[PDB]
Amino acid sequence: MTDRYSFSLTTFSPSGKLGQIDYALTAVKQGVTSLGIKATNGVVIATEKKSSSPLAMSETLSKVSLLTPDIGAVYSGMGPDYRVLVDKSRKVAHTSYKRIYGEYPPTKLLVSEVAKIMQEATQSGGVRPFGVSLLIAGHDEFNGFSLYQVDPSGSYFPWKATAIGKGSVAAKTFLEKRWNDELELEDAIHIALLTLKESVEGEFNGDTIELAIIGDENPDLLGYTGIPTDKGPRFRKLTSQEINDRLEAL
Amino acid sequence: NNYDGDTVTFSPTGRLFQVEYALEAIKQGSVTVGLRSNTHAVLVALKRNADELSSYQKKIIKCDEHMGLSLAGLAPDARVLSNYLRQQCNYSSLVFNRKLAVERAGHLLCDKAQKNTQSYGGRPYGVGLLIIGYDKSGAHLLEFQPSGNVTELYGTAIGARSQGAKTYLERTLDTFIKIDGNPDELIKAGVEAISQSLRDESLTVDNLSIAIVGKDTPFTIYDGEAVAKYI
Amino acid sequence: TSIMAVTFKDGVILGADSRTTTGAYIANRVTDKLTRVHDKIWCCRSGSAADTQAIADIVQYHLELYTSQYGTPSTETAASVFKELCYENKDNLTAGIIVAGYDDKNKGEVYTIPLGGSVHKLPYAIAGSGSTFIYGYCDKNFRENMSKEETVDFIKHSLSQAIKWDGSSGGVIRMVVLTAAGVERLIFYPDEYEQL
Amino acid sequence: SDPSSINGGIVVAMTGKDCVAIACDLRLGSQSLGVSNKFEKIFHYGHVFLGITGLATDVTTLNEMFRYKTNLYKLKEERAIEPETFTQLVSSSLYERRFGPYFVGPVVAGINSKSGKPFIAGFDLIGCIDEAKDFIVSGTASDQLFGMCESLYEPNLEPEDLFETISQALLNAADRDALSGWGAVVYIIKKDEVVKRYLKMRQD
Amino acid sequence: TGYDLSNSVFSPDGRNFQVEYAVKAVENGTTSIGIKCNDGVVFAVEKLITSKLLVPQKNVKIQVVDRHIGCVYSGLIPDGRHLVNRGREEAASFKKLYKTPIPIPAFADRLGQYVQAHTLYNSVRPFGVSTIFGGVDKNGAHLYMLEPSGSYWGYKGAATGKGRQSAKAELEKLVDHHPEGLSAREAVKQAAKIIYLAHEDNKEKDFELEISWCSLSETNGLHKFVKGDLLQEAIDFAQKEIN
Amino acid sequence: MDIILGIRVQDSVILASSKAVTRGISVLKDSDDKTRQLSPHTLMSFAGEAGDTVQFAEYIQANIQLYSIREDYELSPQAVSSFVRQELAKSIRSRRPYQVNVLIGGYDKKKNKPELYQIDYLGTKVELPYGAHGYSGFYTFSLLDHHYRPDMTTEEGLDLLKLCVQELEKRMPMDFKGVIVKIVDKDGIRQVDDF
Amino acid sequence: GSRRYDSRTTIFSPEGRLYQVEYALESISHAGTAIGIMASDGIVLAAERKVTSTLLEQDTSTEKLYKLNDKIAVAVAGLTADAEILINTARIHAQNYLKTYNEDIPVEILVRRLSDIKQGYTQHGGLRPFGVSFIYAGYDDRYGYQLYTSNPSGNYTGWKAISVGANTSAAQTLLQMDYKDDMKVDDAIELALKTLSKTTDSSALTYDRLEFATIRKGANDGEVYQKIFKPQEIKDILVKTGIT
Amino acid sequence: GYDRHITIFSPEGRLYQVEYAFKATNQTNINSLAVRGKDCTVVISQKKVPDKLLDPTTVSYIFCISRTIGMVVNGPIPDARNAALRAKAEAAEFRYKYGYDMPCDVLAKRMANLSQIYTQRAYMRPLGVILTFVSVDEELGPSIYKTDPAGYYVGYKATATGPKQQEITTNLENHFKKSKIDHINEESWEKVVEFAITHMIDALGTEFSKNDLEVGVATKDKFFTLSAENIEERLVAIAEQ
Amino acid sequence: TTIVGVKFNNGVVIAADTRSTQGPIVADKNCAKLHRISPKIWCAGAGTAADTEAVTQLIGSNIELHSLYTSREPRVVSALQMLKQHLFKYQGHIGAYLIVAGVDPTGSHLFSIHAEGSTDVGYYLSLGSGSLAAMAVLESHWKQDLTKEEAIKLASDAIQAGIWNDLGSGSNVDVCVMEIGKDAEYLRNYLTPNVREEKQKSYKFPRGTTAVLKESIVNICDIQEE
Ligand SMILES: [Cl-]
Ligand SMILES: [Mg+2]
Ligand SMILES: [Mg+2]
Ligand SMILES: [Mg+2]
Ligand SMILES: [Mg+2]
Repeated sequence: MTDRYSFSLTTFSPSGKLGQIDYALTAVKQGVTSLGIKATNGVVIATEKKSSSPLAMSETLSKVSLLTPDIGAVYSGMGPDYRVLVDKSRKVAHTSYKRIYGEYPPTKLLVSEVAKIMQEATQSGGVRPFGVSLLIAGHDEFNGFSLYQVDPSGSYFPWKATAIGKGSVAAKTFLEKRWNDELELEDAIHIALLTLKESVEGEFNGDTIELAIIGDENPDLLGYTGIPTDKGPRFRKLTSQEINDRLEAL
Repeated sequence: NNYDGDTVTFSPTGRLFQVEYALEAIKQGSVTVGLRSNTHAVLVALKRNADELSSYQKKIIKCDEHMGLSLAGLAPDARVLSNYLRQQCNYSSLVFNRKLAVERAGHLLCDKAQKNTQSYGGRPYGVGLLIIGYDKSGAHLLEFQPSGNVTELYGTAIGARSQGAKTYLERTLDTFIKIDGNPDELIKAGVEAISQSLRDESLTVDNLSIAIVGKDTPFTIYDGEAVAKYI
Repeated sequence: TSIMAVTFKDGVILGADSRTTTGAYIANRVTDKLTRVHDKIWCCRSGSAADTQAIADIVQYHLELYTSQYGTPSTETAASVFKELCYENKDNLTAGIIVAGYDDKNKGEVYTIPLGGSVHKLPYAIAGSGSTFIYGYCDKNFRENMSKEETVDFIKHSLSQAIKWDGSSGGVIRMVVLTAAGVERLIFYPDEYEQL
Repeated sequence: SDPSSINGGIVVAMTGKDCVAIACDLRLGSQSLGVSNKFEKIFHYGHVFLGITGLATDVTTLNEMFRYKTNLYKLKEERAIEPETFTQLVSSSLYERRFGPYFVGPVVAGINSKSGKPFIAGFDLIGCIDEAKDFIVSGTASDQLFGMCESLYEPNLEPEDLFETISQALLNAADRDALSGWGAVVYIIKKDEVVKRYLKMRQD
Repeated sequence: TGYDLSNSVFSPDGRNFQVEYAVKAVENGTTSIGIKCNDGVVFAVEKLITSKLLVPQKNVKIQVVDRHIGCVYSGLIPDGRHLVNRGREEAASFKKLYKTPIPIPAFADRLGQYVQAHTLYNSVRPFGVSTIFGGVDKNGAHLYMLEPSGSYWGYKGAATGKGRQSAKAELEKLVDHHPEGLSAREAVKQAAKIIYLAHEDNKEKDFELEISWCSLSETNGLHKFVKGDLLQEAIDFAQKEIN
Repeated sequence: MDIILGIRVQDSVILASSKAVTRGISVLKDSDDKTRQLSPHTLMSFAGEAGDTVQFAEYIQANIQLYSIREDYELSPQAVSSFVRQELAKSIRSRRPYQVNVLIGGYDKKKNKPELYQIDYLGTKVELPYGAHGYSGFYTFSLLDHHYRPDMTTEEGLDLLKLCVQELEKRMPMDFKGVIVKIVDKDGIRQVDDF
Repeated sequence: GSRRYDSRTTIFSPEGRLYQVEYALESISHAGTAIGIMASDGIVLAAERKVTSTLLEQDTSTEKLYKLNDKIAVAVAGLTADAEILINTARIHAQNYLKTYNEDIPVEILVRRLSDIKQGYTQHGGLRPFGVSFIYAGYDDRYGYQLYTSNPSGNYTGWKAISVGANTSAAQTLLQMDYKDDMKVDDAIELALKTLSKTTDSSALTYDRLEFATIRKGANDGEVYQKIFKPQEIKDILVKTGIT
Repeated sequence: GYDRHITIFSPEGRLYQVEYAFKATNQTNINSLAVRGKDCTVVISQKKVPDKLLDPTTVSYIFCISRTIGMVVNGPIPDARNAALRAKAEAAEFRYKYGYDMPCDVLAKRMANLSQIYTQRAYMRPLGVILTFVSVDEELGPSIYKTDPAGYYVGYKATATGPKQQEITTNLENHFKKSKIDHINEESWEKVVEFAITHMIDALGTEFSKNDLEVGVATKDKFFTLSAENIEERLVAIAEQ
Repeated sequence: TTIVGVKFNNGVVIAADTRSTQGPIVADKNCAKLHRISPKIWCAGAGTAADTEAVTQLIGSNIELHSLYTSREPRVVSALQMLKQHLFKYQGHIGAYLIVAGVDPTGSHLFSIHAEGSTDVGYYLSLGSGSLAAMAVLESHWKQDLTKEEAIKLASDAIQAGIWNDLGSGSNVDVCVMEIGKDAEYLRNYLTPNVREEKQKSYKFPRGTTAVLKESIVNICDIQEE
């Protein structure tokens, strides 16, 4: 036995293309649409819960994941690749930051760590790149609210608003017309729901849509009282009912 | 064809070509004969020279006082395998105060050769061996193939033109097995056996190599004028 | 500690006191020294509480994995796993364990594993600091093939004496009965066993 | 033989109204022999100040280590490290050498640039944090410093009053310790000005 | 195509062709069988006499594992020896930790997992043997047969090698004609017959019969070779049935 | 070994080191040079456990010479002293630490200033006008504290050094067989052959 | 076995060229142009972001210009993710040197170290090379203001003015024409922006498509200041130089 | 075309070795079904013994992973047993480290993560199996979680696997559209097994004897398999109404 | 150090004093000894203060990752198992002596933990140098079926016994109440029975009292523009 694949499986072609990265991006293009919008007082990330079977309980499959109390993530592409990246991202937030500085990392630096992991799967021996693009929304004291995209190559970019996957090209155009620097969080959620309706074929309700926000601190979700400086997580996943309430004012 | 690039690949008919190619190296090698009675076991080997200025390549290697072999094929591979046998004979004597049984020596050689036929990166051994010995169950003769197959025999031959000697031994089976307590007559039978594999060349004083082990006879190799008596 | 296990007609019973000690201070007066490593294989612990808890946790893990692959392990097998840990790590451990279990084929069995890591199969076993004071009593009073009630009395009386003389032992007498019928826990308080 | 008292020295820190103060002596010695009177024990990384007492080779090593780490922090974070965060970094770094520790007594002092809140903290050689509201002490005359600070200190002192209090705390503590003295420095720290004052003291 | 050039590669069918090629080496080997009887198991194998110079009864093929398990195999003999060596290590470690000798189903999975592991990577070649093995444990007699893929099941009777079809048919008759079961001594006689009958696929060269058994009553649950008078009696019974 | 002294004057650094080597009972040598030139304008004297002293000094010398060739540039005295300190600070938590104390005298050609650094085996570094290791400072520092001026000439520094050695020869129990004296200035390193 | 799937990334062609290095350079030629110009009183770094969007958050964005320490900065052309791996290694090397010698690392020593890391990926390990070319702008007290470049081969060279990425042939000719040795920073700022304006593949050069940085001794007295320009500051210098 | 031999992306962003592993899943030609009751989780699977020389008691694709968790496998037996041994090891280790029984959904995630690694690392091949884990979880109640060669997993109200999964799936879908609840509203597990067998008979259109089926049942604190005679009693009750 | 834990009707309470010492010297007068492993699992530590805090945060970190991995709220038995196995491995060299309490979906729990790896279960526990003083109060006033108010009262009374009678303990009482189906309430400085009296004299100095050699502005700002 032994892993005898110690050589790169991603190499430059005569034209300067890294084939495996391009093909990974193609896998992302086939994936279900997900988006993110940044407001003055928050950030929203959303996607469709494309259920593989009606016998499947789609609530047990989480496409929007908490990474830290103030940072959330959504994806487009290969689900299993996303799941293991979320595991690695949650761990690296602790090992390379919280166990050192006693606080959770700022959005930009956690993104940087996830990007590094994705870059290494593009150069290390005997592995293929990750077949996902991530959208990571978060808040921290000194940088405020922010939204980042991470690609299979490991490259990352900050956005005011964006979309990835199936109908990203049309969705980004829709967002360009609606986005301004004076949006409140509720306005951004409204725009997110409007944008996501265009790329969804079938049912469009709280059970088929997954949506989360980075907003105000939620002391009710902290689990304990008594420490004034601890005010609770800014990440909150909206319920099925909360989504449907905003679909009547749509 | 498409399935002979390495030892880790079966062919569509279930063959291992790298092992078969290693077997072919033995057939190119010089002839060597092995035979035994109930008291003694004998190796006879035709040594091969490079030219008239050169020496004749040695064919017989001693492994212990009671055991040794003759080779045909890649000589460096015989050195590796005989070294392993020397160590295993030695481990048995040091740890257990026990002379290593010839049958158990065959089992160890089989298992060592097998590992080189199932893993990537490696290659099979390119040599065949005839092991003679005298242990607690009397005289023994073994034939080793680098496929891993080890066989116990009354007599045999390996190398180029070995089929002539093998047929002679198959005829003489009933006679030479009875040659007990007479080392000279058993060697005579072995020299007569290897003669059935000669063409154009005959057995000379620096051509012939003989080894014997028996009841009260340590494994000894005869070369030079010591084999003129049998020419 | 005062611990013991006794085979009888219907199976085996384990017994123990409840006193845990750091010097002369009783750090816990209501300790449970009868430990479950499998449904009907339990053990009594004596020595370092850290060492015997670590060992028992590892054995429970080993037998849980054994059960998933090969079905219910024998008491002999459980004793062997205890021995392997105690023998191979003899330099770094202070543990004296009694293993007791009920098979349907072998019925009640008792194995004792002293400090060195040796194994001894016995009709009954005693261990812990308090056991020294009841070697005489137990040897004189033990019979093979006793009834459940007789065995409960034998253990109750034996540990009563061990507690009476050993300062390290005390509190309640806990017992665990292992038979075909199942697993029964018993507890006996000071006001009961002191007047025996 | 005891590593924490081979070289000698002390550090003290205090809080005031919208300000903090940190001070140290200047001695380095080889037991009884005085070697240097210019061995400063207070360092700063941006607006965060760190005093270190104990074995002098470790004092130097740790300063170099925290300069290393705060420089990488700033490059990645794109901002100067804050007192609260730096305190956790010191604790983490010390505990990683749990069974082969740096023989030191660190003290952190600074003002949070965003909240304006004065901050001080102390550590043992293996990382345990002491976050006092009033004052922190460290070194071979820590007993003496505890005695001075406990009586001299009052809350909400103005910067120029706090200077007098911490200076008198250090000076009189050092004069009762054989391995401390040979000069002293006091830092007065406000939100956007820091004044450094060298004190005149007895040189025995 | 190219899916068959490397081990562990799924073809578009979902097949591992290298494993299927290993089966061809097994089918090329001599016939070996196994019979599960009332309180044990019997193993038998065909040994081709390539030459008069082969010493009779010396080149033993059936192998013991621990003291209660017998193993026989068809195909590449060295591969079978390698598998038995691993089996002996597995049985040794089991007995070391758990005290009791390894149960037969437990032993079956140990071989199974090891053979299956040689289908997971391209750096190794699959085993070129099918192995018939078994013995007696606390729950009674067990007979197993294990393929190059790692696949194994329990058997009432088992056969592999060049004459496996002939043997299987003979075994199926015994299962039907004896629902109550077969005795150990009967199973030895029947095993001799089945090998002699299966030798028609290898009729060019003559052969040597080799039998072994583990029985609760006849061998005390230990693996033993059938020798001397009991072997000759089985040879006579076999020779009588073919004529 | 035993006594090593250093003094930084106006325009140079002067290092004085004893000549004796003692193997317990006997003085095996009385002309030993306890110094190594690290670079053209940097000199290091040393004292500590037998063997380790020379092994460490030559190891440092090799490393600085390697740097000089690689960069075609002489490191500043401050930079060399920092490198040396780190090596000793690393060494003190090793399996078997270097038991070596050093003085580093260098002339910085950029700042046109002499510089003297004192480093002990723990990795304790200080820049000083004058320094010593072992018991040498106990005898000499009271004389240096009195007479030293920052604007002293090299000749005045040598005279103050003679007074220090005379006090050592009077009050020290050990015979250290005199000292070898070396001067480090803008022109490099030279040995005073009559002292 | 596994040999079948090995691309052999570290071999020579019959002509004595390294396949993967050559192909990595081909990749870099499609990246946004980065320019470095060295003057007597400072250094300029100018670089073009690749076809952006109106919804990209520019003021928090960085893809071209990176700080290695207070004295040294780099302009990137190629795979951004590959560059960040090397940048973090370089930041660590600079701090290692500062800890060891208590002096800021000389510019060339940092450049040689990163370049040697690139070289290793071309000779051993069987891995693909980094698809990155750097422009190093830095200051030390030995050689003063310095410009270097390194590419995937691990080869590095020094420059008065240099470009990497797209249209380097055109850019280098324009720089070679207008560059003079007695030039000043304010003049070099204008040259860098004028060169990008002419070589760009975009229709017009605007503030949102640029990253800009200067290293000046225009820091109060004998010390050096790095200035990573803000979006509004790039907008102002574009008006000042008369491009918008 | 070596992108088809190892787990690297094809130009379409596909992993062919993963897709071919899904095909190996149906090599045994066996169909399985799982449903949830009020207090239990039931799993049934077809049993085929084609050789008379086989010992039928040893032929099984249902595994007892832990006391609480059961696992049925769709795929070749060597890969099935590989996954079984690993799952057993993982469940035992979890209990040792974290002091409580590994939940069904957590084990499913863990095995799914392992499967994901085989799709990303080249030297390891995917296992040609689909794993259906069942239990009565102490927090979530009756649970069905299913894993595949892609590393995908999800919870189910009910599920089906094998060559004829679609027929069984649609049959189950139609029942839950009527009842409008997420489970079989039945008190005893015996009747939930009877529901499972009945709806498999309806969907496949075939009758079953006692030797044609294989049944596993999960209740609070134990998972167990039924004997041939237990299944016979189940078949008799189905026929009598 | 005095730390206690007391079970009650619908949960568990832990308490601790606020004095940390170096030998006979009080290092901090208002120390925080109640640590959070997770929102509803808290522990109190005695022994080496860095060890109790480090081992709490390591296990707390791993517990948080475990909770995210399993999508379940953390259990006390998990924290216990992870703490004991870590401490056993280090053979008591990590000097952490802990009382671990909390509520989870299984119910309310109370354990303690010795530095060498041994654990125990109880309705009332005490640890530290003042554990004997505390246990005396607990053994005198504990009963089955305590209310929340009664358990808080008993816990703080046990800490007071340590404060007044053990020299290793002093200052204030910290409490944390963990009730089933509720947020854990951390009551920092629940009792403050040791405020220092006003001093007889003010020791504020006249300005200019201290002799100064040199003054200088320290540049804390980065290198400036222009
Ligand atoms: Cl995992
Ligand atoms: Mg007592
Ligand atoms: Mg003093
Ligand atoms: Mg004095
Ligand atoms: Mg793979």
